Amino acid sequence: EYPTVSEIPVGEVRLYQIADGVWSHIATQSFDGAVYPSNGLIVRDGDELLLIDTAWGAKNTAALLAEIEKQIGLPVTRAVSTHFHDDRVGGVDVLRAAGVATYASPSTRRLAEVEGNEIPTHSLEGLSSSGDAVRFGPVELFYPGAAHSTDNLVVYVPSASVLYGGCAIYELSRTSAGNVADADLAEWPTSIERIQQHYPEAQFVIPGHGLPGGLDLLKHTTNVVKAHTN
Ligand SMILES: O=C(O)c1cccc2c1C(=O)N(Cc1c(F)cccc1Cl)C2
Ligand SMILES: [Zn+2]
Ligand SMILES: [Zn+2]
Repeated sequence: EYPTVSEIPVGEVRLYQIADGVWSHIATQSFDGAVYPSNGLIVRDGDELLLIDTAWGAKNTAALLAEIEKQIGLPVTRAVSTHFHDDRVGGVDVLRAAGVATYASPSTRRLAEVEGNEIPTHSLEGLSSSGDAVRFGPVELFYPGAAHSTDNLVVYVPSASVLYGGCAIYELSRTSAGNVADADLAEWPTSIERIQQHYPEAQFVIPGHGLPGGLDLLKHTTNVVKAHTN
């Protein structure tokens, strides 16, 4: 069973096998007077691992690295953060200290700095216009356009048909819009249309927070966003 928020103490990290060579990582953090769960991705990259997103802070990200070593035992050599919020970049300094080369788009890096969050080291080229895609080892990085944030990226693992939607995609049980302070509500449905057009064969869809599903999460998110606007 996919681990839920009440099952993970703050400071612990779980790994969940999605497909051969693909895991999600699940952590929890104090936020908005509560504790929330948060997902990232781990993808086998030959003899190394590619990490998608931190585990929401330095302490959790240290626990993530320890759990990866215990359960997988291959080195994390690169990480990509999919937008500038702290659930995506908080912990990049720990990753760097562990030998991980950390990456994000130039926009994400600038936005993180202004927000006071940690800053991935390296800039990803080729992702500045909506619909841009680039290969990054065993994944494709895709910029669908503004949605939950202006900089949000999605990640596709072609060998496993896994679409990591990040925070632009809501889990099914989230039926009202969450944090829209950094969102583009008018563009978000169109950005989801771009994701659907690009990845119609996705078999697993991972949201930034909560339970994985399938491509049904895309239409669900569109419906939630539009209901907020209407
Ligand atoms: O999108 C959501 O509604 C959502 C749901 C669960 C958890 C989070 C968000 C969200 O927007 N986070 C960003 C954030 C923030 F906005 C302010 C301070 C710190 C941070 Cl990590 C965290
Ligand atoms: Zn966010
Ligand atoms: Zn988020």
